[PDB]
Amino acid sequence: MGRILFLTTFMSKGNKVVRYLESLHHEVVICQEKVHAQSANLQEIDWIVSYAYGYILDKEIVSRFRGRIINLHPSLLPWNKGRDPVFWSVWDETPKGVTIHLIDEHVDTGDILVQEEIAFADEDTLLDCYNKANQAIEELFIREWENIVHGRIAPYRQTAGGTLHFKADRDFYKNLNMTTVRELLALKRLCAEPKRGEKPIDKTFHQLFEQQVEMTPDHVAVVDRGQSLTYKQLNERANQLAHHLRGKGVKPDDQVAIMLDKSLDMIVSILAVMKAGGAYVPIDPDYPGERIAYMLADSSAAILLTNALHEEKANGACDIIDVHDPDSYSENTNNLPHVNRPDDLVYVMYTSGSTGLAKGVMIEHHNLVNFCEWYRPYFGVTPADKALVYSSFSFDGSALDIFTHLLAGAALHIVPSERKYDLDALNDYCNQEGITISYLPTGAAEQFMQMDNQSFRVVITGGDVLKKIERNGTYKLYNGYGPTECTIMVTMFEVDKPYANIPIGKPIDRTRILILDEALALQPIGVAGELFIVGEGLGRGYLNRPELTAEKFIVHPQTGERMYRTGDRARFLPDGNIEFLGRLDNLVKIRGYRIEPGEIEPFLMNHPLIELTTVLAKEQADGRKYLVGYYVAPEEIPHGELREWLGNDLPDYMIPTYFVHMKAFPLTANGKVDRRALPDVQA
Repeated sequence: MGRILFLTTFMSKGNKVVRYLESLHHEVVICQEKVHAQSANLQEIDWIVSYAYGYILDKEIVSRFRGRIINLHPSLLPWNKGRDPVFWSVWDETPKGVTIHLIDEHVDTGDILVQEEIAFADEDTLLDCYNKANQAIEELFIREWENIVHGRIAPYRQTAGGTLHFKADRDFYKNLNMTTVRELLALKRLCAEPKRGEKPIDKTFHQLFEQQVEMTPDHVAVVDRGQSLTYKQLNERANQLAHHLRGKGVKPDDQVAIMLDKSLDMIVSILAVMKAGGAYVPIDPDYPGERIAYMLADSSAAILLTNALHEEKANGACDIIDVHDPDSYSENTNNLPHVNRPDDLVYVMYTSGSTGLAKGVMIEHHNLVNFCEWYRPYFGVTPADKALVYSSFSFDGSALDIFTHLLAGAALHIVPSERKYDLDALNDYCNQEGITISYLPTGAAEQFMQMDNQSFRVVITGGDVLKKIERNGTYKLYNGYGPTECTIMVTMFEVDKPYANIPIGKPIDRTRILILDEALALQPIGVAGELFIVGEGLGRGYLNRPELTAEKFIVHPQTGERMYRTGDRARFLPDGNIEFLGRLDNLVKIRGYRIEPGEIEPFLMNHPLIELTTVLAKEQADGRKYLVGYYVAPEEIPHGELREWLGNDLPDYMIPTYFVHMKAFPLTANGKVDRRALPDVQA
């Protein structure tokens, strides 16, 4: 009857459409590559049918077959024009359907011939939807085809609007072809940028602090031994010092080093630096002078705020201002004119430096403000609260102690490093003064659970792997996670019940967390990946290490968002909470499978009688490694039972081949388990 040209690049040559036309005595030419107007294949062509065609036809060809070029697009046009239509139908939650239409000069904008709605089940995979839409449009083509040939159908224009997507738009969602419609949308909720956005931050910390002083000026803000300062007193004195600092040339983003012990002068010093305009650089005086001289060198601090006692530890490195010299304080008690922006620096804190050299982490005001603004309502902090200034001067945990509670109008209690280690005398101090909320490093926290405490209402911990929950006190227990690079913490979890692996919770305000794979593509919920952080938590980066900064604070290839590569390994749970799964460079090759040893420790320890476990990886010198299971228990446990115990919750390739019983572990000075001090096993 007529010779038809079938254009497609994805579909098989033996699609139902191809055979139905052959059944009607039509010659079907198949062509899966771009074609030009010169090609003689055009001659003796009565109809051009395209179906999943991956090229465009020259405008010279569309003008010669006007009214004779037909295309099958498994979408309910104008929705989901372009590439990967079925997918974007599910992701963007558009109307579902399939359309047979005329081609035109643009992408799937031509007039419609026949249109039919389709439905996708919440349990269908995306592959299922792809195949059902193909199955539906094919059958629709067959039904109305004769109505196409004789052209009796009246073409109608597309509804206004619709969406469009391009070829590469799907690169980010590549790992989801086999995921479910329900599971997919769930991933969209947890990771997609919210359409409705929380207002950005337009305030510096000292702005908000100065507001709090006007509201509760005579409230005690900080207590050290018997001495105390009110919000007004603290504000006026910090103002006096801040004037002297700006007169000495302090300008925004300038660094000012502070070297003091926990005291009132420390709090005055911190606020004075902010108010002047700059960011403060805490230097614990009990550091090796080697580190002190390095922190002072890497930091551009021309000024040093410090004590007569600790003055010399600088070795005349920088200009010194004595917080005990009455001439370092100005006559002016008024707040200074604000010169800062929220993206100016507020503080610079240095990393451990155990692996590599110590990096100076730059944190901006808006980072700190966002956390303190999330902290106040989340934990219901009120002026009636009292918090410990416990963590060290130069750890972001101190930023929590001081700043969160100051903007809530609460009362800070200085902890002398003298009373810091004797947690028993510390508990006595807490119950006496009525301490209600505070952050304690893990272990320091786990120890405090042994003490009978009645004062606390909330204790917050994190930074290490929490493993003990039972506690004497009547207070809620919270566990959170986050690198210093992203301002204190970016997630929090309320420890309601015991867990083999205690989750790290859900993100805080203006923060999103993405579990991505090695290609930086999305992982379905429940699938482990690298934890990426997004939003207002991300600091500026490392000081004087720009290349290194751009390695960790990336511009995502597909998304374009700024994100922090944590190097950590985690996954989302069904209820939305996040679960930490160890570091990423701790991975090793085990029978052709990438595995994190230590991901097994929770399951072992979950067994009733086992109390402490650490699984390691040892090489046989044959380029092959094997897993060894170390566990403390009353007595030996048969290899057949443990292999079966883990088998319930773990694959077979993860189950360790060797198990080692020991009545105890060589705990290091820290109190944790020394991984290397354990015995080795050959095989």
